[PDB]
Amino acid sequence: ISGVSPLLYFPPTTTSTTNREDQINKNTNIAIQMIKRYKGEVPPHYTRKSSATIEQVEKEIDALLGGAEKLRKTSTDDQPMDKLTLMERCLRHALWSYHKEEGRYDFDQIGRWVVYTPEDEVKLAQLKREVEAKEKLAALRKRREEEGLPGGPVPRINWPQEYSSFIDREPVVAKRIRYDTLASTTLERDEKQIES
Amino acid sequence: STKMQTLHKLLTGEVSFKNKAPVKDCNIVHQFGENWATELSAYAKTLPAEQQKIIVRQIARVKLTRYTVAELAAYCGDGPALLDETARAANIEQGVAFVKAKGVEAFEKYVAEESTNANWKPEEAKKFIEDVKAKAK
Amino acid sequence: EAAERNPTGDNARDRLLKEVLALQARINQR
Amino acid sequence: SKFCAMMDLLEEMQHRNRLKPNEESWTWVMKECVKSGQFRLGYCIQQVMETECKGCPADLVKANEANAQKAKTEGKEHPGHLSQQAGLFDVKVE
Amino acid sequence: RADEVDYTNLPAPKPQKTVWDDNIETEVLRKYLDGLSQYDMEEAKYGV
Amino acid sequence: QVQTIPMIRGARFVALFNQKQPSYFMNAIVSLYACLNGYLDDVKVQYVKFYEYLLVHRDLGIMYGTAKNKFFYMYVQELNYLIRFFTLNSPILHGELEEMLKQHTHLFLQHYQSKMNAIKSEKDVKALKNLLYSCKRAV
Amino acid sequence: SKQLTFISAGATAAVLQSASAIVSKVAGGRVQTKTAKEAGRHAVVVGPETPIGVHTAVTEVPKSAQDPLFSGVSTVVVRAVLPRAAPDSVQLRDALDVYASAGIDTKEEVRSATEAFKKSAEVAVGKAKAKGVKRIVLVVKQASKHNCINELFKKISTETIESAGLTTEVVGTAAVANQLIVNPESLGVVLLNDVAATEQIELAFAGVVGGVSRVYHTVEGGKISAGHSFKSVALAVAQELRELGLSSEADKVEAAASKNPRAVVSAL
Amino acid sequence: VDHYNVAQDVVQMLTKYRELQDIIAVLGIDELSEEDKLIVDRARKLVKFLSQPFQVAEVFTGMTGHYVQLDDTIDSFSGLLMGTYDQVPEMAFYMVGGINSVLEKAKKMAEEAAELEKMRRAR
Repeated sequence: ISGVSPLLYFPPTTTSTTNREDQINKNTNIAIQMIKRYKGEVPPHYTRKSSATIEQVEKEIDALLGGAEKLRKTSTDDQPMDKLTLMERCLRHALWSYHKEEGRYDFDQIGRWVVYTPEDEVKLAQLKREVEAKEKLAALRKRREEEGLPGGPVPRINWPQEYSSFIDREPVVAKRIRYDTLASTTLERDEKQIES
Repeated sequence: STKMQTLHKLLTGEVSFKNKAPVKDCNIVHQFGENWATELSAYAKTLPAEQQKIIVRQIARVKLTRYTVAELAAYCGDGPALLDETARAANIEQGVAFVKAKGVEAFEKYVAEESTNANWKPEEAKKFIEDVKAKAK
Repeated sequence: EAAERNPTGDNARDRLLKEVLALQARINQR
Repeated sequence: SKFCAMMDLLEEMQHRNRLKPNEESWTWVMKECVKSGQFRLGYCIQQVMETECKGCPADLVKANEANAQKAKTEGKEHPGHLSQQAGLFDVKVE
Repeated sequence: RADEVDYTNLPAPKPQKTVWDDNIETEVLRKYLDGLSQYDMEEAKYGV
Repeated sequence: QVQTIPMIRGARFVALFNQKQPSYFMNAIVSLYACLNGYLDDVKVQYVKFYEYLLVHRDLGIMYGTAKNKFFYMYVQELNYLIRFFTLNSPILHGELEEMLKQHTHLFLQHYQSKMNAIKSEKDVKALKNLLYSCKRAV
Repeated sequence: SKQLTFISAGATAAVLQSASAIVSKVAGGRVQTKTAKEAGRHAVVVGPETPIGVHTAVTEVPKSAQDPLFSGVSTVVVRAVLPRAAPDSVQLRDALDVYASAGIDTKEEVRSATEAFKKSAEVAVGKAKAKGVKRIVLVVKQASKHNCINELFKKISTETIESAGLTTEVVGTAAVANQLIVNPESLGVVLLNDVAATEQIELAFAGVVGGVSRVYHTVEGGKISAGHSFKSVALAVAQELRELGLSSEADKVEAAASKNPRAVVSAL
Repeated sequence: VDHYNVAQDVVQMLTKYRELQDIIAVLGIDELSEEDKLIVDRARKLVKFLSQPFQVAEVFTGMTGHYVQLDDTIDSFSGLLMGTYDQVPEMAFYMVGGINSVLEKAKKMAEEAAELEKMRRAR
């Protein structure tokens, strides 16, 4: 670093009194403020002109389609469809769109009763990666807490090389502070409030 | 002769580096040698009083530039003359906290690594590590 | 439909190109 | 790479010196794949030993599967730069 | 006695792009980590 | 213009021979095998280089979540010495080789070539032209 | 009877206790010393952190407290401070740059930032006119992250200054910081955009000069003193007492600060 | 990379222009397809646009010379290839320097012709 430094560097854990219920909470309220400023505002209330649970609707659909199973006849994809097939497709499409919006990400049936366009397949793939990635990340971030490993991510760096590689200490010196500060925090939110 | 003339102009600000890089203490160590201060002071004696005063003032300012901006803001609040002692005390306090946090043997290895990266003398590192240990108890 | 809902040196060339062609249309008119 | 070095040696023994590798020769290759963690290579060697040799050692096969699962749990099953999706005017062609 | 050296010439610092370990946490944070790398390189070229 | 099977494959081979930097053995032989077996018949001649670049560097099977192979992926550079020992037409590597080639060809025709055939905007045409230049110079 | 409002922003308890002891011993009890978090007048803020309710962050080189190293220097460093929200809430400096990336509307935030920059620019040009300089130096961090806040800062600061008839020279953070510490006589008036790096530079300059008190101009209209060290806080208190109409007490505190920086309370 | 791409495109267009010259001189200009006609027009503009007035010839030829920077050259030719300047008259590129000169000469031509119309309309 072409010079003897005026002072040494130490791990900047001076402000070590950082709580885990506090750090997550601070991230939580940052998100809610953004979610609201991005989505907009809660839309005006809408009143169900009917009253039935999605489970009741699904059961009614199953009963309706069960009586016509004998009459229902399969056919080639390119051939014209039947009344029963059209009714089933419409009902299942609506039901599974509602389920996917709610959160019941059952991709096996969504890929069947909702995929009719390449755009649908693309957005499903994005949704299938996001869902299954968030799940995996949770196990990594939970286990990390069973060894006490620091939540925050850590770059693959060899500071003895970085110190030697650069010319003036200040730029690289500052780099240590940022990453160390990043590694000493938990980048997670309260998903209960977010979902709410 | 050219080296001293170039150094005087650079410190005076008349001539900047090729890339307009900041004129820091480290920068001079990288161009005009580690002994840019002693040779410049000897050379300055062959110049009128006004130039001698400017050289002394510029050298002192450059030495203050040897610290980072954050360190200057944190430690140089009560004047530059007291900066070195305040910085040393702050540096020592961090060592005490580390020792109380993760033992001594690891701290000894850490001090060795930091001194290696800090280009500190083996004597200075030993003096520093002894002082922090004494401060602990 | 959603797309419709949502919405310096080079400027001189565009200015000149537009203005240059502006007179070319005007001459044709009258 | 140890695996590349060993495979080349076998090629010299087989295709140039006309000596058939024995079971012990393939066991070392399988051991390196397990030790290195290259589970995808281990799969191919496992089939190789079964096809040519009298099967594959059970311990190495189980160890290779263990490495694969840990990568699957850790999300390292494939290099991740590949998973990032890109289209026509997105690829950087580097 | 020819030219010796240009004392007013400094070898510009060599920026090195930080590389993050390829884990699921990186994929989820790919954009955020990339932004940090770009900021680090910018802070290296300019100095601070 | 009568274009028989030999003519099509011959034209693709000539396009593939265009190189700037030396190619790793695995990348070169795999591309040749794919062209020889007719996987590039549907690919236009001008798009062969872009097809090769995706096959070597990128991986559409991993990208569009349709991967079934266990070991034969082009990102495993250690397969070069297994391809050199058993020959691509081996019971050990032949089965997986066909699967990935079929998936790669199907995805490329479905996603990339289809879009490239629907470019009319002058700006897009320049964008596609410069993409091809960069692919021709890089595998 | 009278009141002095002490604000704490990231200051160690030792500095606050020292400030309280100094005022109590010097004032003698005539003026009470109350503690709060926001004020518009008769206020001293202790600590590097910026308080809530300040839009301008001017600082100068007082003649009396000039360090021998920096004798004769005369440069005014004004930092523009955007409105400060609660610590949990996203700051306007952060929001103005991230919401644009996120696509969120940024109309109200731009308006608030524009008002703050205009006030800061007006203060800067007023100082430049008073000192007689013809050109001011804008300081903007050149990081790619701050590619929006700085752009608005330059767009507005140059507009106001040019309307006033003075010239503007834009520069980064590292070059100006090195120049200000090494050769500060070549800069007359330097404005700083609102960043966490400019704040450090302002603190570094205020400390290297020998320890000074920064002046904060608030929304309500007025000047409040700011310090971060024993000497800087003592000077800030001395200036505040002078504003209340106490000359002899202010001089004694200033003399004590000059002599014994770290132990002014016992020195006087 | 941009410089290389533009240069290759110009060379390719010029080569195609020569081929189209043979056809139009054989089958007729009207026999060219829509794309071929556009290529011919662009190529002719390129040929006219490659001529430059040298400052050394100011005394003899009178017209002031031009020094075209490389950055301007790449942009000027790149824009023409795409088709941005498909409405500018062909002669505006003859013995001019840079894209800006093409535009100013177009003003001087459009405004010059404006007087001619007012004359020919009148009288």
